[PDB]
Amino acid sequence: SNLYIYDTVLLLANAFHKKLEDRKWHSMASLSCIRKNSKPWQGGRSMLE
Amino acid sequence: QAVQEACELMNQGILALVSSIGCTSAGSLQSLADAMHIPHLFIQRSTAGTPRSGCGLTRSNRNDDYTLSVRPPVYLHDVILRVVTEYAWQKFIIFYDSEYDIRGIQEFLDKVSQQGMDVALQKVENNINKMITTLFDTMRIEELNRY
Amino acid sequence: IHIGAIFDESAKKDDEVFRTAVGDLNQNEEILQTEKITFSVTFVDGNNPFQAVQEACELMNQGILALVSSIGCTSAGSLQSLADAMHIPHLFIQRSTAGTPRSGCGLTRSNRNDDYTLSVRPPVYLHDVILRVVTEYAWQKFIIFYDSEYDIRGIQEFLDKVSQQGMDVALQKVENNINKMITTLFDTMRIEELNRYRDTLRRAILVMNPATAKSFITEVVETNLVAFDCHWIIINEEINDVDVQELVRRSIGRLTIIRQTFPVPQNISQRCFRGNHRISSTLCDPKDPFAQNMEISNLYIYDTVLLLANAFHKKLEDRKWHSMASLSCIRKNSKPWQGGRSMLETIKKGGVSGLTGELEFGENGGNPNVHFEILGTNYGEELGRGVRKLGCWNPVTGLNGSLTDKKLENNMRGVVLRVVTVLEEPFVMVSENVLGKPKKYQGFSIDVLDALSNYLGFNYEIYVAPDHKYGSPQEDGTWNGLVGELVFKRAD
Repeated sequence: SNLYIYDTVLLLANAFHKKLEDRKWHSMASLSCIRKNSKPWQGGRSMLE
Repeated sequence: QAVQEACELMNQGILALVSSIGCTSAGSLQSLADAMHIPHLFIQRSTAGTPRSGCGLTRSNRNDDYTLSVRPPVYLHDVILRVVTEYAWQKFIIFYDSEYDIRGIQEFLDKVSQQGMDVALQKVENNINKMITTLFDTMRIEELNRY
Repeated sequence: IHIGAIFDESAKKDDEVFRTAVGDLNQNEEILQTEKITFSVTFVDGNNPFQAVQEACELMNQGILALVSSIGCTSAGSLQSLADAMHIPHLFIQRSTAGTPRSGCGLTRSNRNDDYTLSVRPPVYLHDVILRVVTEYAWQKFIIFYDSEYDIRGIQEFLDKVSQQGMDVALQKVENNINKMITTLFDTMRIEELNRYRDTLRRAILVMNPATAKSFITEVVETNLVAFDCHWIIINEEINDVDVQELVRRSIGRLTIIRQTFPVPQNISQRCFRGNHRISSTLCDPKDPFAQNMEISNLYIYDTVLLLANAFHKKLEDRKWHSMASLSCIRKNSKPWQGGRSMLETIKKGGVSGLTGELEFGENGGNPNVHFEILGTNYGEELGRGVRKLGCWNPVTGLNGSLTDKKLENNMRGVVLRVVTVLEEPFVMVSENVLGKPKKYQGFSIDVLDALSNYLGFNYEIYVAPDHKYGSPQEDGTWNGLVGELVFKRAD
């Protein structure tokens, strides 16, 4: 698990670098639960992809 | 609580969510990500180092899975099948610890079924001394030699 | 009074029966006379734990005395870990795909706190039924078939104890498309492997939902994998008499079926009433067309609403009654309500005779009153596809009855047989007489007759033939002596 953790952080760092290189960069989103703020977000599916 | 902490991390604001957690919470965090659409990088763990079986939980089939499974899917069933076939076995027993999630053996057993072997399965009780020494009072000599 | 209820969008029968139970209790003449039981309309995807928790939290915001759900294990465990924080009681009606056998959810829920979810259905005991059946049949080798929806962690302890018996097993998955599966296996198995498989199927156990059992048996028949040279077992909790009869219709060879049973009043007319309560006949009369099509979740739902109403009434009798609380979730101000813990205690230490019998909870909140019923085919010239009950199983004593009594024998015990005899030394001699009739006999034939009677238990009365001959008949075709007394069936 330590190895998969390390590679997860390395992958997230590479994905953020790729998003910068793609000029896709955006500020961090925020959301809340069991409240009328909970809504779908296409930027989340874009970040997933 | 795990879902509450994920919701609090989303309240702090995050690009993506990571976890290294048991399936019991991982499925709830997945069902959260199904609504919040935040990526959920999931690492599975197991108790006492028992072998790892994919969660296989009753998560929804209607919605896209925002989970990314960092650890790879199970291949152990075909590794066992390959070893058992190259050794050309015909009778065997599976012993597992008290924590192993046996459900991952299903496809192995399905492929041994096509070979027609004789199979057995048994939990190892951690009081192995009592478990085995009770056989002196609860097994015939025939049964103990079959064991 | 407000009861929280959550149902899967596809299990609407659960809601319709919940509303029927609520109606029966609102129309009860004595229970909670001052109150109306009410609910908020709710349906969810049972595989959405977070939505299920959000709807349960909206129910606790609008206010409820307890939460009822029929939902998937991941959602049930999420409502459970919600209740761990809210202390509102939860009752979980476990359901599974098409009725696949009910293994426990097996979630690792934290041991650090009391459990605020009650399991109305009993702990896992199926495995010891299978073990005790194999212990009756002494199967040195057999094969197990289980559907793609089952969770083998139940039968785990059956396989463990079979291993402690040192017996051999085989196992196979049954997929959601049995025709594609079996035809692929036929197309991929070698002829020797196919012989190994068709021989191995001669001793087998089926652990699957009834519709999948029917489909697998049908495909096995149409593919002609085996003949009537096989003997098979089925085990489940949910198997109605109609599915039992259809499995006897479709099965080939001898079949065994294992099913749940309830310690309900044996007299059918008494099953619809409980004290002064009257249950809707559609839900309690075993001859009602709908009652014969109830899913057992309907029974546990109705019993849950009856249990909750009786726990509320007990709380009123104890004068512990308190107003309905309102709460909120996933907020740093969130806190439990101790009145919810008191309600959980009053339900767990409460109980009713429901449609499923005497309902109560053990230390871990599991129903202790587990019971099962075991059936088998009884073929014969008189019946064809005959059926009988072989016994009952319980964890206190194991199997009650037997699987290996073969069949009902014409045991001659208590019959009296008139014996005609002829005297000849040492075969038969008379030894006492009273009032003109022979009273006692001796001789080797008397030893033979005692050697029979001392096991078959029949009594005999012996009389002497009229002219002692073993002779030829009269020219008219009549018979005499020792023969004629039998030809006309005068003696037995």
